[PDB]
Amino acid sequence: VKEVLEDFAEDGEKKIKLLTGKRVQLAEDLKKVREIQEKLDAFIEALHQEK
Amino acid sequence: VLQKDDKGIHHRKLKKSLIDMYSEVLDVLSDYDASYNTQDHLPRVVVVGDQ
Repeated sequence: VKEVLEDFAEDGEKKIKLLTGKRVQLAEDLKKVREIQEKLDAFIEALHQEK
Repeated sequence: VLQKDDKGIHHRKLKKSLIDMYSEVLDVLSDYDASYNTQDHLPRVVVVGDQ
């Protein structure tokens, strides 16, 4: 079983064989949207006077 | 009309020295409430001495 679960470790598809993957995609999207807005905030502060 | 004398470019930023701007900060606190109860909130320098 440890060997089989290592083979599970190796293959990511074998983790999303059943297409219920909302967990991982949603987590990634949340983190990336936070980065998007964090950079846009400083950019817009630069728009207010840095022009 | 006075600032137009300076001809300060829109894209440069840092239009005024920070302390000149803090003077307006202290002035607005004084205008909102001239009592010491509101003066206490921000730094000041008092010049006091014998006549």
